[PDB]
Amino acid sequence: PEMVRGQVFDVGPRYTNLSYIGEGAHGMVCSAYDNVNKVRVAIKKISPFEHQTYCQRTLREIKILLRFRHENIIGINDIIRAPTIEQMKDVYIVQDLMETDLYKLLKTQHLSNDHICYFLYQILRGLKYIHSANVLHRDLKPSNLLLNTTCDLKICDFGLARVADPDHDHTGFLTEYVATRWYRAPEIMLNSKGYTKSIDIWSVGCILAEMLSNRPIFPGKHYLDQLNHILGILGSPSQEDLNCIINLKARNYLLSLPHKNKVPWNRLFPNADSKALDLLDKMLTFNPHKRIEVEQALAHPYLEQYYDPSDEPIAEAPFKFDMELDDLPKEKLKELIFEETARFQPG
Repeated sequence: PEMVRGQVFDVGPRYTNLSYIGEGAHGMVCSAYDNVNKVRVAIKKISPFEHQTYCQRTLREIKILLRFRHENIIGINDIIRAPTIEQMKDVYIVQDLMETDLYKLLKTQHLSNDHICYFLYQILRGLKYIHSANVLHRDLKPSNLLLNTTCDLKICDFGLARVADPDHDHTGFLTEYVATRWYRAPEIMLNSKGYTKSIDIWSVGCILAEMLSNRPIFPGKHYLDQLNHILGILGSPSQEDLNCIINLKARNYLLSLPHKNKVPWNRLFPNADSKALDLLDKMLTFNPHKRIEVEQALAHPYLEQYYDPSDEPIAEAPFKFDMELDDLPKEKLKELIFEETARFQPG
């Protein structure tokens, strides 16, 4: 086995000339040369069986990544582990190398309107495929959007994904939520568990705002600050929107806030393409039932130079089941992960 600034990283014969890329807490990531395909690749090391939540989201992610096949979603080229479940300590995930991501790019680069259009298009083309599989990403954000040097875009990090379940969405006021605060739809904080497709659309809207200005549009510092950031720009909800909120705690909280006026988008983004602000508006709609869908966003005039429904594929095999992974002993998790990764074992 071989070293990379510390821990073991033995990725076996096939992958050589390692180079650290950063322990980004979803393992330790290194680049390497794939001697069968003769391209440099990316390798992510997982050690999940020492805590169960790490295991369930490793399992969910692998099953999703393996069933999905789409230009705008990162795939898995290979999975390296021990040949027996007794010996399986670490799991290595091999993917196409991607030189950067939109988070790193946004810190340093002004995006032209053409780049914003093209990035937005590829996010939605990939998200169309995801939703057609009845899957919600739930953690869309710039660092989860990888780019190569020709600005090809691929969605990654399905660790928080679930099968959609719009019928069992409702919950109380201020119920805890895992996904990154800045991209949470307003209804997460009010009445939603995030089991609805419109959760991802809000997130993409936030990414679009961030592409126009290089700064997060709603940088909430704590759970409830996130809601007050949204309301400060969108303004106080309408009575019609408030009447859709039946939980009294959520509704009376909104009712208690002083009246705020909308901030016009062309004030926030006086440089922006007006067609882009129109689609931003429909994406950042307070009411989840009025928020635009992924397919209508693709048909929006801002994307018409790219729109092509015959070149925007949908999944063959939808997940018709949420994976019943929460009530599983750690031994079942480990074995299901072993079994899911057998496809890459020699033999």
